[PDB]
Amino acid sequence: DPFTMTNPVTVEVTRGLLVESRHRGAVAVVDGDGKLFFSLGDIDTAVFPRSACKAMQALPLVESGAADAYGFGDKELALACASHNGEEEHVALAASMLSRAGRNVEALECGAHWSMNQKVLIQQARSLDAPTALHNNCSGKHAGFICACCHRDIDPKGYVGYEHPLQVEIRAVMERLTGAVLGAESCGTDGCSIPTYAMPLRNLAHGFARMATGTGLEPLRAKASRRLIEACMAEPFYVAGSGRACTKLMQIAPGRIFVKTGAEGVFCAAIPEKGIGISLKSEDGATRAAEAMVAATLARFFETEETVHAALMAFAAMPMRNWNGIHVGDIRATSVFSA
Amino acid sequence: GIDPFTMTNPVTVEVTRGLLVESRHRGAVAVVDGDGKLFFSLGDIDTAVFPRSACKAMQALPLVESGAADAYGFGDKELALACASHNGEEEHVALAASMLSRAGRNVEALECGAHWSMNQKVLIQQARSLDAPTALHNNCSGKHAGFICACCHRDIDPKGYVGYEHPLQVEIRAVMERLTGAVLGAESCGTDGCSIPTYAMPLRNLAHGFARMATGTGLEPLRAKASRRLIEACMAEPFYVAGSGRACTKLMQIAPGRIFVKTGAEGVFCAAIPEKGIGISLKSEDGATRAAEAMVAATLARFFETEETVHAALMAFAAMPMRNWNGIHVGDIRATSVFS
Ligand SMILES: [Cl-]
Ligand SMILES: [Cl-]
Ligand SMILES: [Cl-]
Ligand SMILES: [Cl-]
Ligand SMILES: [Zn+2]
Ligand SMILES: [Zn+2]
Repeated sequence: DPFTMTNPVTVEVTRGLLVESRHRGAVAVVDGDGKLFFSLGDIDTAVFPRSACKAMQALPLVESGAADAYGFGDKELALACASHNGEEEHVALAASMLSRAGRNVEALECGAHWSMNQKVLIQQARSLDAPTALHNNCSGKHAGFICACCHRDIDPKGYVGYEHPLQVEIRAVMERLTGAVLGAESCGTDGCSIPTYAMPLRNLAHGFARMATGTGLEPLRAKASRRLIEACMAEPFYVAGSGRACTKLMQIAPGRIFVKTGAEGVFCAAIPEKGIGISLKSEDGATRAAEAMVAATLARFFETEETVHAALMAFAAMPMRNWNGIHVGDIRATSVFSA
Repeated sequence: GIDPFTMTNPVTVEVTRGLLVESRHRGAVAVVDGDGKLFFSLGDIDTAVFPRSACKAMQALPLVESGAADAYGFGDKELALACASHNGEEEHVALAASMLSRAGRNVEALECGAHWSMNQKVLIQQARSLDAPTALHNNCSGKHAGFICACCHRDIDPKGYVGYEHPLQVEIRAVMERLTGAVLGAESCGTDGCSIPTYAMPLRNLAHGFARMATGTGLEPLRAKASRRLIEACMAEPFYVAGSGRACTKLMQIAPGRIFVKTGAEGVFCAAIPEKGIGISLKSEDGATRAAEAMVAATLARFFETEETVHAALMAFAAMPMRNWNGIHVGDIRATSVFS
C-alpha cells in the first residue's frame, strides 16, 4: 500500500536555548517549462491555495478588457490581486473600481470583517461602528470580478456561484495555468464565499511560473499575466498594506520578486527574471511559518546579491521580543532551505 | 539505561474545508493521577515543553502560602485573577489595580509591560476607550499583582521581582520543583512574555504537578490547602481566569466546580478533575491555540462519557464549525480519533 511521507520540520520557534514549537510543511519551486528546481515535503497531495492565487483569478478583469475600459492602473490591478488590510486607501480604491462599473458596495457578495492587522484594526475601531464589505481583504478581487462582469454585460448577481459564468471562466483559466484538474470534488468555499480549488503544490508553482514567464500561454493571457504580476510588484502596498509581509517582501528588490500569502499558511511567489514560480504550505496553517518559508526559499535564488539575500534572511530568521522589548527567542526556517 | 525511542507526534487535530483536510496539527497529551501513575497519553510526553501561562496556578502559591491573600482580604476573584491570562477587560484591570493598592502599590510596581487584548472584541473596546494599554491590561497583570502582594506582605522589596535570583523567583522554583518533580534551572529556562522565567519540563511532570495540586497527594498541609484554594477559586470565578469569549472560562462553565483548565501561550493546556484525581497537560507541536483547545476538550471528554450532557458540551469544543464572513459553514476543526 502506498502512503504519503511525513512533511519535514521547516520552521522552528525557540525560547531560551530550546525549540519551543515546530512547523512542518512543503515547498515546490518550478520553472516556466515545468521542471522542478527544488522541493521539500509533499508537493503532490492537493492543497487549498486560498488567497495565494488571487492574481490568477484577476485574469478575467484584464483579459475581458474591463481594466482598460475603466482606466485601471497598477494600483487597481494590485488591489484585484490583494488580501488587503482594509486601510482607507484600499477601501477607497475598491469603491472607485465598483463605481466605474456603475455599482457600489451593495454589489459585493463577500461579507465584511474587521482587519486582521492589529494596528489597522485599532484605526478601524476608532473610526467605524462596523466594517463594510469594502473592508474585506478580498474586496478588490471582488470589485475586479464585478467589473469583469459589467464590462461584458454579464449580470454580476450570484457571481460567487459555482456555475456563474465568472466561476466557469476562472476554472478554465486556472486549469490552463496550472494543469490541475479543478472540479467539485476538490472544491471548498473560501472566506469570501467563492470556490477555492485544492491542487498539488507542484501545479500551483507551475502556474505561477507560467504567469511569470509566459511559457505555454496564448498571447493575450501571457500579456495579461505580465500586467498583473508587474502591477503587484509596482504597488505592493495595495497587495497587503502597512506592516504586512507581502508588501515588505516586495520592497526588498523592487520590481523583481512577486509574493502572495494565502490563508492557512500558503504562499505563492515568482521571480520573473529567473523564470521561477514557488508555492508552499505550512502543514498546520500558521502564517508565521509560511512567511519564514517563503523568505528562505526566495533567498536560495539571491545568494550572490548580498543586500537582497540579507534582507530575505531577516524574514527567514526573525527575533521575537516580549512586551518589554526583551529578546526571548527566534522564528527560523530550518537548514533544509540552505542545503 | 539506553536512550528512549524518538517519536513523531500524532495528528491530533484536523481542520477541514469542503471535503478535504486543509490543515493538520500534531501534539502530545499526558494524563497522570494524584499518585503519579500515567492514566493516558499520546505523543512525546517526556521531552521538555515550556508551560508558559498554563502553570500560573502553581506560581500563585506564594500569594496564598505567604499569608498575603488573607492579610489583604482577598477572595476567589483575586485568587482567580492571580491564576489568569485575562482579556484585559475593565473588571480585570480594576481588580489588578486594587490588589496592588491594598498592598500599598500601584501600576508602576508592575514589571510585565503593556499589550492590547488578544481577544478581538475586547481589543475593539480597548481601542475605542484608551489611547494605549497599560501594564494593568497585560494578561499577566493579576499574576504579577499577586507576586507584588506576596513580596509586600513579607517586606520583600518587589523591585526586580522578575529577576532570576529575586527571592520570589527562588521561591517559585522551589514550589514548582516540589509539585512537578522536574529539575528547574537556567539551562531549561527562558523568559516569558511578561519577563519572568518560564521553565521547560516534560508534559508528564506538568500533569503530575496538577494532579498533586488537585488531590493534595504528596503535599504538606499548607501547600495542599493553598492549592485547593487556588483551584477552587478558578472554578468559582472562571471569568477572572480568562474572560468573555474565552475557552478557559467556557470550559469551566460546563460542569461548575468540577473541571479546572488553563491555557498557555504556544498551544499548551493544563487541566485537572479533582474528584477523579486527574491532572492533564498537553501541547500542540506547532503552538496553535485552536489545536490545544480541541485537544483539551477531547481529553476531558474521555472522563465524562457516562455524563451525557457534560460529554456533549465538551464535544462541541472538540469539534467546532468554522463559518466564513457571510455566515456560511466552510469546514470544521476536529480532534482526531486518537482521543477515542
Ligand atoms: Cl473561512
Ligand atoms: Cl493560455
Ligand atoms: Cl514573548
Ligand atoms: Cl509540599
Ligand atoms: Zn477571497
Ligand atoms: Zn506571564
